Amino acid sequence: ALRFEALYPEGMCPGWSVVVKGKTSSNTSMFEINFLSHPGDQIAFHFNPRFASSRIVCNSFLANHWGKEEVNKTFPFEAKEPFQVEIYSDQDYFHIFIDENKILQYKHRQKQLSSITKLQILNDIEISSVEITKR
Amino acid sequence: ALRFEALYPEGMCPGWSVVVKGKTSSNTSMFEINFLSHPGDQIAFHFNPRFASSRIVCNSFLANHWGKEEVNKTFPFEAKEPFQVEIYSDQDYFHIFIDENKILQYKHRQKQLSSITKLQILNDIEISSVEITKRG
Ligand SMILES: OC[C@H]1O[C@@H](O[C@H]2[C@H](O)[C@@H](O)[C@@H](O)O[C@@H]2CO)[C@H](O)[C@@H](O)[C@H]1O
Ligand SMILES: OC[C@H]1O[C@@H](O[C@H]2[C@H](O)[C@@H](O)[C@@H](O)O[C@@H]2CO)[C@H](O)[C@@H](O)[C@H]1O
Repeated sequence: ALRFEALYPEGMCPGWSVVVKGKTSSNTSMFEINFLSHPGDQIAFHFNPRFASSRIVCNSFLANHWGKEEVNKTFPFEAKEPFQVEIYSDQDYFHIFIDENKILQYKHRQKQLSSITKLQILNDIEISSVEITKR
Repeated sequence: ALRFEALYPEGMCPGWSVVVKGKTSSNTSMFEINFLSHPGDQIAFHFNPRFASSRIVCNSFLANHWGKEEVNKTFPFEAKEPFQVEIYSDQDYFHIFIDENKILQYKHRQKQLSSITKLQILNDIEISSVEITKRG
């Protein structure tokens, strides 16, 4: 279910950095980190580490359907072991860092950056910290 | 207006540290940091620096009534100047540190800490950062 949500109406894109620390409960579940645009909560960016299969699916949900999946096969995560994820964004991409190592970048599909006012965290993650900072 | 809101349904009290950084605009404005419990969006802790008077007003909005006001003498903020507020909870108090200096403690009036799941930031504060961390 939902583990955390934040709302910043002045827009957390571009230029804001989101740092999430925690660990998973099980070895075979999953969690996701979504950036939602206002109003109507389309998903500007969806970040979904899958531990049962050890891949990272990244996608967007605009206007009623997912787009093309962007997948990363090397899993920097490890079940029940603390991790750090940093998601940042500039004019052109979302930038991803795990345990301080850059893992991927994801080019904007939702072009209305200022509409991205929400953050939510779902399912199998025990949260120890969420930090949101302007860069 | 609402500047920022966060929700942690597992309950962010006690043993969590909230750190807010930003600055205000006017020498005569105010902002508030509220901790809200469910049901009813009750305000277990309301932290309200008023710059027009240079006092910090804390209170609770429980069962749809403001309580007794706990007013703080010292006023560490300076309008237009960046500041840091940290609010930490233990089993007994909300502890307030401004710019790393401890300033006041506030006795829990909402006794069901587990039900405190929402943080709210309102009005004249330009936020540069918000950090929510378990036990410091
Ligand atoms: O693209 C992210 C979403 O994927 C959905 O599952 C996909 C799956 O990745 C794919 O292999 C195939 O099975 O189609 C499924 C549905 O499109 C998830 O269900 C969804 O939660 C997102 O993660
Ligand atoms: O106690 C916190 C609330 O105070 C309200 O204003 C008070 C004010 O402090 C006092 O001087 C008196 O006049 O009663 C007012 C209404 O209770 C604020 O309006 C409210 O936002 C809280 O800050």
